[PDB]
Amino acid sequence: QVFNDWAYKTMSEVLDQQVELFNGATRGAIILRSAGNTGDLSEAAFWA
Amino acid sequence: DSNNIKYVREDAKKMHKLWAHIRMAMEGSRAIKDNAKEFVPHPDNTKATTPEGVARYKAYIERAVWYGASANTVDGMLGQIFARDPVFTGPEDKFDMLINDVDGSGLSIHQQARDSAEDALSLGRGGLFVDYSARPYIKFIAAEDILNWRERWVNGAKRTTLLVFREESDADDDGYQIYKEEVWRELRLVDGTYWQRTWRENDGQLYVDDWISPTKADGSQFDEIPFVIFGSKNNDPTIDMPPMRDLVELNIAHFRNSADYEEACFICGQPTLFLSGLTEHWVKNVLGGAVVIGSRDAVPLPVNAKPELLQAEGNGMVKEAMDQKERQMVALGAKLIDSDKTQRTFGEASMEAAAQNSVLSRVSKNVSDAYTKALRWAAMFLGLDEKIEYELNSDFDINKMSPEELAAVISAWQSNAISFTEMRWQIKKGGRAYLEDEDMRNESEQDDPL
Amino acid sequence: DSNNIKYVREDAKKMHKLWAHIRMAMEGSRAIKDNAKEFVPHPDNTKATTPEGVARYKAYIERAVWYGASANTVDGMLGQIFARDPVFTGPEDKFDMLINDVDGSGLSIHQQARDSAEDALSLGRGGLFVDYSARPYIKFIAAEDILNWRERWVNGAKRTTLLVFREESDADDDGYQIYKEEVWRELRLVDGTYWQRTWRENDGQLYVDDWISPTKADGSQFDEIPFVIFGSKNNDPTIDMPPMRDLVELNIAHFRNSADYEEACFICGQPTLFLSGLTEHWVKNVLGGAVVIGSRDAVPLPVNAKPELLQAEGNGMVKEAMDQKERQMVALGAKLIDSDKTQRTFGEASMEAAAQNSVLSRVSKNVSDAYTKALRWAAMFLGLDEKIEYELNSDFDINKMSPEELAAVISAWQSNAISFTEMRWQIKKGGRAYLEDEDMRNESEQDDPL
Amino acid sequence: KIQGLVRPRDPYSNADVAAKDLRQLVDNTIKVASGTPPINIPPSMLRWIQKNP
Repeated sequence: QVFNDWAYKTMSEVLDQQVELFNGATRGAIILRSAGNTGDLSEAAFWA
Repeated sequence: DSNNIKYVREDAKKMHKLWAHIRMAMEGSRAIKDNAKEFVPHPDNTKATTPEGVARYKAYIERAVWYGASANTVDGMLGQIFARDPVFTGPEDKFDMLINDVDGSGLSIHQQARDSAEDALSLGRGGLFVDYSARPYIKFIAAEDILNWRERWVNGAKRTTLLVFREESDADDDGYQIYKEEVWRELRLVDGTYWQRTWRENDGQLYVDDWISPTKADGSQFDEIPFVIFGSKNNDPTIDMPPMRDLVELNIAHFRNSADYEEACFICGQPTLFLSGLTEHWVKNVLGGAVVIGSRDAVPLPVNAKPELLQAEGNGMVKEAMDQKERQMVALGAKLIDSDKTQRTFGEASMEAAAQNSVLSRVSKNVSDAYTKALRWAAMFLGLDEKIEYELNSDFDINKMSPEELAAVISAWQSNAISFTEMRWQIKKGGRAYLEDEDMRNESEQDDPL
Repeated sequence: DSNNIKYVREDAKKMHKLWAHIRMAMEGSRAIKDNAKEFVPHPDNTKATTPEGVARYKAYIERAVWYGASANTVDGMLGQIFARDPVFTGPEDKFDMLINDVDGSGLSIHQQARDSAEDALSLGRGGLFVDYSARPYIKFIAAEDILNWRERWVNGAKRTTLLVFREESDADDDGYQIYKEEVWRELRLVDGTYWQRTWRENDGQLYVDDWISPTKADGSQFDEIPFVIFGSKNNDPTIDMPPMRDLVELNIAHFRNSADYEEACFICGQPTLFLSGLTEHWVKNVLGGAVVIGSRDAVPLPVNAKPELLQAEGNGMVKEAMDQKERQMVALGAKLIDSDKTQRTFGEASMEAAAQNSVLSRVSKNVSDAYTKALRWAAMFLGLDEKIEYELNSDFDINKMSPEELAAVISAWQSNAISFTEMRWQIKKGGRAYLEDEDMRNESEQDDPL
Repeated sequence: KIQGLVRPRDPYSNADVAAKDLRQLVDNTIKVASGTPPINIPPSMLRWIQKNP
């Protein structure tokens, strides 16, 4: 779908920090689920 | 989220502009001229800002000529594919209802298949929907009326889960409804079960109907949505590029070159005297602001005067470009024009026949497959046999069979290598028979006249 | 631009302009020369303002030449379709009252079919109506007479619930005063039933009759409206595209180029002397305001005089434009000219026949299906057999059948491959017999005449 | 429409009658142009709440 794919010369420096720290890489400590929600908040109530 | 029923996929929205271009090329010339600002660039936009500029632009466009090769190409493709009638395999009297009125409108299945083939040839997309009412119906969905689809793998199986299409109708009421009533049908697949519901609007409101899971004649509901998106490439929801993009843009280029050529012909096409070496003294003295030019009248000129009839000569570079684009149009392989001057040798063309008929064969196979799937789903509604087929006329370049061809077909039938039905299909394909095979059978079992 | 946004785009109000243009193109040079303005824009509006400008415009137009290729095109197209006569399947002694006079006017069914095919070829829309009066009548309704229709999907089926068409008749009072009384027929489909009523406007007021339900011979009313709309595209209520739009554009452009060319020919086609380097004193001395140009007498000229017969030179760019538009008209595929210069190898014409006969076959199939529906509905009205077919000629470029073809068809009928009626149809189609098959049998029971 | 299209005549007399012309009338259909004020539809506001542009 991309008009031009990235070639060998187009080795743009991707990043300098490891950023694969989600779920299994972090044993589920930092999760990166996907769920759209409205507003500027999403609060839930549980019994104290 | 938030139940955005009127949503359209981004790729389809991107392809909508090209779909509109192809459809407008199919329309004719009035659609192109009514939308000429997006095809023919203005010779100078500084004038286009001014009102005399837009008047000049309208004069420029109105004198142009739309060659209209794309529409003739599509007509030729449909004539080649849909010669005689598609053959139906399996019991007929049980499926006669589907053949006669495919969607309850009285429109036969052959005509709906023809429309499907035309829409899959021009803009390369369409849809066949099977709905249960008692009787099942096969619908045709325009390529612009498919709005949303999804491809989620369940157990690693390519499945169409979501599918939303727009259904158009005029509500049966008493008052004259100048408005179009728009109906959105939502088809969903949950845990291998087919569900559907209908969205209807009124006064800006949106109504949602309860989920209904249609069931087969025996039951068991479904595991897949009864909807196929046929196209030029393959019967998948993924967008297939229209086969007529290059031909349509070639027509657009020829149209703009024709606009320029017509402007040149209107301006400089007429001969002009262009008197040189002339002084106004002579003009006012003897010419008197009028020249009589017929063979009955001779006009005098002073010393060192030379009349020079000047008009643009033919075979210009704009004409060469126009003819080049016409030749390119022919080259792209469209059955677009018949050139009486150019000649072609028989036998040599039989090698490129398979090359030219590539898109025709692809569309024929795709439409036949889609109609087979639709008929199988309709049989599931009615609990009839599944092993039935609907095959379009895959043999192209049709023409009358010569006596030698007929004799060969008959001799093949005398040997046990051609079925009697296959012989009849071939004979009808050659335009030598019109009665049904069973009809002629009953008519010929009786003793010969002698 | 977003077609998902609501828009209403189906009514004859959309198409009157091009339908009228098609009609005046079919009429011939009288209408086109008469309504010159919309086809030939004025050379300059500033001139057009002046009365001498409008006089110049009439001088420019009256000199033009209308080629009229579209009329010859539809003529050839209809001729190819209606060669020999359509074949009627089913009982004849019962249906003779419909074959002999389809609308109760002495007009046979074949001639009304020819008119319907001509309408479908020209502007791509027509209609058929069947209404029990006693005897049922198959009427022909023109494209302009069909006024309104709506489509509402009922129980998953697309149904044409309403259809209204104008019914034109001539009022015969006690005198011969030419009037024209109009009747409107509303055909309504409520809750799966057929209903109709008539609107009458006598002296401006709209009288309305009461609803009636035409019921079949056995009863049971109907389940569909006895009205079918046919066109080049398909048998759908939606507007079908006229098959001769681009051709009419080409003819109009050729007409305007012909106007320009003929004005040029009238003005600068005559050679002119263009006497140069001449003095009025010498003129009044010897020439005396008169020149004798015949070969019997000479004319003396002063020093440095160069007589120059000047006229527009042939093969001009307007000439080329007219030639290119003629070749474009023949290129699109229309049988509009028969040029004697062009040669074609036999067999490749058969290769391109399938594409060249696209619209012809489409119209043939559409009219055949429409008349099949009409005859079936008349059978329902009369309570007669239902398995009746009426198809036009499906094999084009027809010619006399060769002796080898004669032997082939006779040998095939001697085998169990072609029915006797099929062989007689084929041989009549080849211009080798004229009597009906049954009369042939009645002559052929007895022995050889010897 | 010609007003004096029908005139009395006297077969026994012999008098000149004035000739008549043919006038034409021109109708008209004016073109009216409408529009729409620019309407802000930024996608950010429609994305902050779960909605689509």
